[PDB]
Amino acid sequence: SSWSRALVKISPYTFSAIGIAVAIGVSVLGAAWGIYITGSSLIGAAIKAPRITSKNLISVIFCEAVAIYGVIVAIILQTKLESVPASQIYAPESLRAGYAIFASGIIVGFANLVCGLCVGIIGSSCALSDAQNSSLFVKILVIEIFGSALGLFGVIVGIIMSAQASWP
Amino acid sequence: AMTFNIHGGYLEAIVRGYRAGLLTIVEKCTLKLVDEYKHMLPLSTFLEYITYGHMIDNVVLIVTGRDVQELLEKCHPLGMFDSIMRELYRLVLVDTPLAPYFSECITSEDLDDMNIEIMRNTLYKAYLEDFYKFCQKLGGATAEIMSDLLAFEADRRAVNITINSIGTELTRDDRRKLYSLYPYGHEELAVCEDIDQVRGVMEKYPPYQSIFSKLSYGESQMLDKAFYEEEVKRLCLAFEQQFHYGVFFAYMRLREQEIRNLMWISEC
Amino acid sequence: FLVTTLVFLVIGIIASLCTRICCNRGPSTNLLHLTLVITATVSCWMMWAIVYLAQMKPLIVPILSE
Amino acid sequence: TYFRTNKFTSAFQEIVDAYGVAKYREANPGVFTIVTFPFLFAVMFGDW
Amino acid sequence: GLIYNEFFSVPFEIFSHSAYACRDLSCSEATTVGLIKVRDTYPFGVDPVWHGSRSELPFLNSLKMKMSILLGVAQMNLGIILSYFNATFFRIGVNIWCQFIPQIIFLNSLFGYLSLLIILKWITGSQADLYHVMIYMFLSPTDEL
Amino acid sequence: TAPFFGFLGAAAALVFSCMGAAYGTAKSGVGVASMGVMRPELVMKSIVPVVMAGVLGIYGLIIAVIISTGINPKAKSYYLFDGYAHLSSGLACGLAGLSAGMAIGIVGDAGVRANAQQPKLFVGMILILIFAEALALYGLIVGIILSSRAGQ
Amino acid sequence: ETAPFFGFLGAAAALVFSCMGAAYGTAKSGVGVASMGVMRPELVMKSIVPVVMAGVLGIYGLIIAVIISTGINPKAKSYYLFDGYAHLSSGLACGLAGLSAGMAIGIVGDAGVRANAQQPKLFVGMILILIFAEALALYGLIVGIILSSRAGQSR
Amino acid sequence: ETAPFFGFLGAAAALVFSCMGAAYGTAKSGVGVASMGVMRPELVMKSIVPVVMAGVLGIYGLIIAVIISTGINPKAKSYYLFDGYAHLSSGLACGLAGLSAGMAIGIVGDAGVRANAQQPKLFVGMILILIFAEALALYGLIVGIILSSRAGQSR
Amino acid sequence: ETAPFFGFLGAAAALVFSCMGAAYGTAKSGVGVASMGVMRPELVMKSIVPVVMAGVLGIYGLIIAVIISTGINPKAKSYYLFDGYAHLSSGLACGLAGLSAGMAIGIVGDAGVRANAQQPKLFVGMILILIFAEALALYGLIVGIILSSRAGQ
Amino acid sequence: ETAPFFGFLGAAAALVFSCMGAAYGTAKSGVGVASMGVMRPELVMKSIVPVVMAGVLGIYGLIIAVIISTGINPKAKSYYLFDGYAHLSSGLACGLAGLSAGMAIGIVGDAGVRANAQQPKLFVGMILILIFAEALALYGLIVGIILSSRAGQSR
Amino acid sequence: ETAPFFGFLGAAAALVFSCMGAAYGTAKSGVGVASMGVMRPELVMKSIVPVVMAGVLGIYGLIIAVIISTGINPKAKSYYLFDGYAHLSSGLACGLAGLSAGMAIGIVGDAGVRANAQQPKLFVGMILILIFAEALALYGLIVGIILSSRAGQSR
Repeated sequence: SSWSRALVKISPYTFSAIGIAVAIGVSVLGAAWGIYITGSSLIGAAIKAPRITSKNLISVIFCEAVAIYGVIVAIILQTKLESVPASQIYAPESLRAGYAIFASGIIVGFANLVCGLCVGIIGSSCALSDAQNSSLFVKILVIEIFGSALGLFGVIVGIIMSAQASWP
Repeated sequence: AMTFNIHGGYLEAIVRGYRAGLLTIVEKCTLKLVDEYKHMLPLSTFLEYITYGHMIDNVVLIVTGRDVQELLEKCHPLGMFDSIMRELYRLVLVDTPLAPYFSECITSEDLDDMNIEIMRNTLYKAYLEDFYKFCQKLGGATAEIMSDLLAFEADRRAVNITINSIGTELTRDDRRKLYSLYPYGHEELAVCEDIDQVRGVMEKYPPYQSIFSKLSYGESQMLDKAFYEEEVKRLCLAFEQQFHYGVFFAYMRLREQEIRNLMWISEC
Repeated sequence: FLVTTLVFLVIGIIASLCTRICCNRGPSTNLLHLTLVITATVSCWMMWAIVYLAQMKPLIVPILSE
Repeated sequence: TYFRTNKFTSAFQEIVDAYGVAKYREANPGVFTIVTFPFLFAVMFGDW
Repeated sequence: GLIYNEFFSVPFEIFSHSAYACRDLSCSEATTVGLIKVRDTYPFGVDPVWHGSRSELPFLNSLKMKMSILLGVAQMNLGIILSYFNATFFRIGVNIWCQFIPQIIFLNSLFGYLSLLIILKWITGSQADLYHVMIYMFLSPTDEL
Repeated sequence: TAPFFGFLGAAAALVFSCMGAAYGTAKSGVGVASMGVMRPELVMKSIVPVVMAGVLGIYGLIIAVIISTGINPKAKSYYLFDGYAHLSSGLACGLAGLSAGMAIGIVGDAGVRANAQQPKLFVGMILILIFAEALALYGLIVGIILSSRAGQ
Repeated sequence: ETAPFFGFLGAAAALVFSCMGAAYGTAKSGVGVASMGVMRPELVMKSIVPVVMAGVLGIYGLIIAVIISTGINPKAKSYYLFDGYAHLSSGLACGLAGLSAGMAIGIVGDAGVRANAQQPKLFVGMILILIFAEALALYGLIVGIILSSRAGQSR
Repeated sequence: ETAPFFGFLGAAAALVFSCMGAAYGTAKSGVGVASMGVMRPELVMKSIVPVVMAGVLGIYGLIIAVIISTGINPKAKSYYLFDGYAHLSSGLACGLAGLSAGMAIGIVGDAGVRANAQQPKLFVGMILILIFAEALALYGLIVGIILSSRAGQSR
Repeated sequence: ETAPFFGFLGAAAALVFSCMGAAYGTAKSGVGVASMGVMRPELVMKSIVPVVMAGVLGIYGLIIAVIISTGINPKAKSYYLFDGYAHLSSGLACGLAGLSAGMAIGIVGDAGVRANAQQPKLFVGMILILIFAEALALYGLIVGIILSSRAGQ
Repeated sequence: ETAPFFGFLGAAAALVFSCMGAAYGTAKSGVGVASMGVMRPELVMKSIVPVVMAGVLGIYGLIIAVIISTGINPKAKSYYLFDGYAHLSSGLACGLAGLSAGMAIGIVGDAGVRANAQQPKLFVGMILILIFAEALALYGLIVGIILSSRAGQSR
Repeated sequence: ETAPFFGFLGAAAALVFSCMGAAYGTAKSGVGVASMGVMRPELVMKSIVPVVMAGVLGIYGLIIAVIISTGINPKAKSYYLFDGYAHLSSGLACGLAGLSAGMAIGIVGDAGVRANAQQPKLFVGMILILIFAEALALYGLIVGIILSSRAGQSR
């Protein structure tokens, strides 16, 4: 009861800000991990032969697209912020807006992380495959592009959830 | 899964590229492969075990003397590294995985390592110790390949023992006591004194079934060639080399097989 | 109940007569057959006795679901 | 030794003998179990 | 299955018409003090009403447990009795009287109290015992009470 | 007040679904590259299993969309039952998608190797993978049914 | 009251655990089937039975989830805490049983498929093992159905 | 009020843990049988004993769960916390015993299936060991029955 | 009021832990027995001594559980917390002792199977070790009974 | 008030820890003696000393626990939380000391079995090590007895 | 107040930790000494010095426990929360110091057994490490005694 009351009495603005920051942080972390995964294979292939640098750069660009989408989502969330008035600090509208912001941020961050990991693994495999044979680069690039859609879907879901903000 | 990208990715890519590029000429190719392997310097332990594989044979050869100075001519860095006669054996007991065990198992020195047959027995014991050490480093799909190689060596030794080395005290008990499913079911080969008996013993493993076939070739050779030739023939399985896995040993084995094929080519 | 108890016993006697008529070809064979018939009759009668003693005077009455 | 097996009793005798054998004329639990096993396996699946 | 009065997961017409009849309850619910009054016991099988009733589980469970206990007692008694016949047929030593008699007597007596209690509860209708208080009586190792 | 759980359900449904979708797509993709090293033609057709794994993300995305649309606070009073139901509906869809994708990734990775070895068994691998992928569809059905219980 | 917050959670958990078990079974079954069919493509069709046997657990879990969902209706009757608790218990039991059965079926099927080409008797042995495993899933489904039905009274 | 939650949770836990133990035992036995039967057809049927020996534990657990579920009857008696605590304890004991028996039976059955290719004189010993292990399931069922019987006598 | 919620839990935990220890011992015992019987079928029957002795722990656990269940008699006396807590502690102690004894017996039997297979002359030593191990289980059962006997406040 | 909870918990913890330590020591001793039972059965008979020492340590722990339990007589004198806390601490200390001594003695015996098998002249050293190890258990028992005696000084 | 709820617990924990550390050190030293005696029975008697030196931890722990137990006496004077907290802190410090000293002495003795077996010249010299460990244990005991001396400082 008293513990439950204290839990229900937590400030929603703090949770909303935490989710907003966490979305960008997780997107950046996932993009960096995918970039490193792709870069290891790209550097190995270049050491083997520098002929496929242009083909390899596509994986890096795709990985950075996740970071770009995360940054856009973070900017949108920052735009979604309000003044947080003292009177409505515990109003139902404020609590709903904070919960929606936190949920959208968590969803965006998790989707960005998953998409970044998948893209990094796909690019790491694809660079080695291209080093084995340049004829298979087209199919590998198509597969990577198809797998990159996870981040776009997560961003779409986060944008849809962002409309729920109604902080007075 | 992410550990491969965390570390070892560049080395794995370089090894894959070198293997894909692969296909006194034999000596030159062996020297080039050894240089490529050395220039590559977690995976450090795997490389050490892979080198120790041939280093066991190199140390066994160096254990002679008896024209011992000729061992410098075959100082291939791939297997004949300097870092890898009981007084000298104790000194050589360091920097090798199988050496500490062979110090006690082969404490008789030349008495248990006579160049006629007992030297081969000591080499087989060292190979068994090295195979056990390699199998200890479990965690990857290479455990199956290592087990297959050890089984092939043990079965070839057992076949050689039953063929003619039985008169050299390589009896049924010696088929596993000195001659290096095999780690659990090698007892079936203790009574395979005939080629038909060898085929019947191989029938206990359906994958090993029909591998012996007429046994005119492969099984015809003594020492470790009988079932090792079966592994050489089936090495097309090793040619798969699925990605994101330890393939350094596979690349080394492929390079060794290519060198052996080039040597067997010789003057056409 | 007790009337049915004799009914099971009487059923075995007719079965006993049939078994004797059939297995009279073998005396030791007939002896084995009689054991099987007696065992079957006893088992069936015991099962029926359990089923009847359970519901003879129930301690708990049956309530029906809706 | 083995007790003589009839045409119908052979299957039950073989099923029971999977635990072992006895002396030339020792105890043969197959005689009772030829009907006991049907007399007990019926209960676990009683549904007419 | 004929004994169990269940045919293809469904009851049917027993040799009698209806073992238990709802005591009054022309419109009253089954769950009542009157409950169901039994005119007579159905001899062919279990009461048809009991199978589909809410109280099907407890009564059937108690009956099945009692039947299993009795059948196990009978099978153990037959197996123990076969020992004397085997000893006589093979002309075994005095070990039968030395060991087979106590072996067949100890377990028989130990299960005899439970079997006799089950029979008496079934026979005398001692509802003050039911499935549970029988074990309760068997539970106490000490005297008195 | 309770609507925090309901909002969290939609986010969890997409997050957990994509978590399994990426894992399935990664394992399927890795095998495809391995087959593409030698078998040029087989790899192009084998991409279907990767495409099948990517579909699970779409199924989770649609489920998330429905949950978001049903959390309109100003439209109807979102009582605790609606929030509890939406969170429960999302939890099943997200968890099922994660498991369904994981099996597809494990099956698909072996399937690429199997097809590269013997092309005849390609039909068999597709049949097993298609049967496994039905679990995600099964999770989608449960999600719709649970979400439909938001009447009161 | 707060009873739906537990009842719906249990209903969702049933389907979640059933799907997890089905996926765990299907992964091993597919791996074994691929390993067997690499060398003997003829027996690939016969080796697919354990896959469907494992997948049947998903259908069982879906049926249990549908029953649990239909069992809650505030517009019909006041779902007291007892009803929600019993529904959650039934869901959890069914889901855990399904997950365990799926894992066991997957392990057994993978082993049998690996041993399928060694001897044709595996075609019967693995089928028998899969049936014996699915018996546990059927028993769990029956127990869950019984618990869900008993959840309807709530005094 | 909250006691029926505890009772239903105990019954569900009993069923789930018994199912998990039976599944583990069945998976171990299936792996052993798949390994053994490749060489000889004897393991196809002559060694399928543990396959049903492990499912016997699951059947016992299902029976105990059904008994526990039938134990609760709010319309007949307003259960206090005593009934819920007793039901939960009985369910936990039954489930834990079932899991332990399942694990032990699975290990023993895998060992016996492996040894099947050895001298067949060990079949009697393996069966005896399996029966001795399965005695734990009967002991757990007896303990659960005693607890359920003592459960309803709350004041 | 909350005493039964502890006493019944203690009894169930005692039974569960005793069963777990018995199973843990019996797994190793059966593995060793199967190995010895494969190696030497002659002594397979006589090697089931640890396997048979494993069930003694389960029997003792069942007895302790029955005693604990008989301890809870609300009609006989209002169960205060002083009795329920004592019963729960006695059950926990008995279960832990049973689990420890089962693990020890499993290790001892696993060693002794190979020891007898190499040479049956160590059967006496194996039996003595098993008896010494089971002494711990006996002491635990006695302690549990003594603790349960103090339910009179 | 709630002191009997603390006292019973302390006694149970003492018994459990002592049993666990004795079990670990006995298992280590048996593992060590397994080799001596074949290498030199003549010396194997004298090799049972560490098992006896472990049993003695377990007996001492059980005796301390029994004394602690016998010290709780609520009807004779009300048990304040001070006495319960003191008894629980005494039991915990005795159990921990017994477990540590048992583990140490087990390791020592496991080493000493091979040590004596290699050379019979190491029996004196093994006996000295075992006595030194048992001294720790004796000290722990003495400390537990002192604490149990002091537990009744409250008012 | 609730002073013995912490003071007596700390007094027990001091002896518990000291016994655990002494047991670990003695076990390591005994394993080393057994190996050395197997190598050479002549050095077995002379190499028991580290084993005996490791026993000082038990004596120090017993003395600290006795002092702490004597320091609690409500009949003589009521002890506040501070009076028990200080004793608990002293006991914890003494126990942790004893455990650390025991571990260090065990490692040092395990090394020194082989060191003496190889080179008898360094055998006597190696005792410096054991002397340093004993000095560390004595310093810890002195610190604990100083902390415990403040029992009567409260008011």
